[PDB]
Amino acid sequence: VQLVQSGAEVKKPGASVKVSCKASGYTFTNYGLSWVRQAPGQGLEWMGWISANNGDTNYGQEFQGRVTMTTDTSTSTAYMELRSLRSDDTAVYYCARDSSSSWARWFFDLWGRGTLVTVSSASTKGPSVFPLAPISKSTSGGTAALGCLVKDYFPEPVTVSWNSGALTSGVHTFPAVLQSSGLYSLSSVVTVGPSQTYICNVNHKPSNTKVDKRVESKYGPPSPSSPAPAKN
Amino acid sequence: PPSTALRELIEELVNITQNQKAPLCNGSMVWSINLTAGMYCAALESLINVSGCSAIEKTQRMLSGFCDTKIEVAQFVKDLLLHLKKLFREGRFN
Amino acid sequence: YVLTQPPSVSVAPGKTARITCGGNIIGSKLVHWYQQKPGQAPVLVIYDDGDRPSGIPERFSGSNSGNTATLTISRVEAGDEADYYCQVWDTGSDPVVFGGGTKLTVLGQPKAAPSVTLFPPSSEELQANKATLVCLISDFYPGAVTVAWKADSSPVKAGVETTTPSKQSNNKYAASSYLSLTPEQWKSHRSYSCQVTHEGSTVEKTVAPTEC
Repeated sequence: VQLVQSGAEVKKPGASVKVSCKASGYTFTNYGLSWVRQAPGQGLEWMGWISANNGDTNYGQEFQGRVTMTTDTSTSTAYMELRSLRSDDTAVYYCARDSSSSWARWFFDLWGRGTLVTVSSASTKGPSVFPLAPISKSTSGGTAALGCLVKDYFPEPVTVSWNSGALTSGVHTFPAVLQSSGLYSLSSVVTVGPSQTYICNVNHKPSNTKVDKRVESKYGPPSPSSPAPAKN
Repeated sequence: PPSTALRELIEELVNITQNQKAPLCNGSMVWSINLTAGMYCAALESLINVSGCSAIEKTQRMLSGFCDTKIEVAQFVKDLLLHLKKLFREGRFN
Repeated sequence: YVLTQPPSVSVAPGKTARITCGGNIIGSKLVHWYQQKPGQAPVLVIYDDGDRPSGIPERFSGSNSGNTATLTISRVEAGDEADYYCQVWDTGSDPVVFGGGTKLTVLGQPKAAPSVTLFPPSSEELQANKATLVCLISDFYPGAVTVAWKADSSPVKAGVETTTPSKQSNNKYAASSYLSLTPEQWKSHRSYSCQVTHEGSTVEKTVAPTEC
């Protein structure tokens, strides 16, 4: 008994998305389906319900006008179409089994695995790679953090390595943020002892971009008498 | 609306089983019943045997509009509450 | 109809966690509960006030009385760390209502305050007529922070992006926050600050354009 959802979609603002949900292992037309979305790091939001029996629908108040639900009995598949997309419709869209009753809504026992819809005006774009170096001079008894800012790329993903993969300890590559502009940014940081050359290798296949960026500290190994800030 | 009577019954059952309120009927005990739909008569017959109390008086009137072992009135009302909510969901208002 | 959950609950391993769901006469409704781990669909854990689907541990139980429904998890494990959502059907305007979600933290190691490094814009980015501040936050536990940005003591809320804390190799958490500025905005203020609140305590770092 499963619900099988279609793959991740990337859409421009004002476009429409149609997501599919195929039912397996039960009698499709004896139940309904509810659709529930979740914007990244936020809560569940009910979008609406469709009966697989008769195709009756009841949409969430915030989605009335913008959503259409349909079913195809021949293939045991339900469809959810969302129109006039905006940045804030970026979410994982789930289908879930519900009762076929138009009177009462029930618990959701069976869930699809979700379909990510990313809404962005961006075209494919290679990143700009900038060095991250502390403002203050390095101090003994402290670690020094060096990084690379992988800025303004589309779509996911980016691969970051240090010294062609030879440096692996004390490396942390953060997840991407999706900016208001519709482009991603990501950082990768290496923590090291005040002092060897550090090169971040950035790979962005969608744009066929391969960048090597040497990152040096501003002021070198600890020097207490260098005319350079200590406290930022 | 035809779901009003059951809605109000459910709501009364909740009101009288709030944690804040004292243990129902001082822990008087009643015949347990089989909750299987159309059990309103049997529920009234268990409750009408609890003399006095007064906390269950409204529930007794509400059940009237619808009409081998013992358990506490508290447990009886809680089990009945859960059952009625399921009936309400399935659209059984009678 | 409105369901209210606490945003967070913390519990030590082996103790009992209790998550509440408040609503007016919620006792009159059938309450359902979902567990959701990151990157995964919700899983039904309790339905109809207190029933467990097959495959859910008996450590999970549910109660519903008056104005408060409760999900109880006894003998908490690290595998119970998740977001938990309560759900009801209502006969009014929103036929399905979810609670806001409660993050359950299972405290598996001692509390650790975060280390913060605030990077200024690089010379390269400034030459490219752009400025980005990067606030790097690391070695903290538990994995929840609030980031606030300031410019000359005034709060800056626009152009801010913050990542959800990610686990490091040392099993502690790290996060990053970004503030997007223009070069004239950067150069026109005496200082910018990244303020990181972790378990009620604030760590602040500051950069100054004339120095940085």
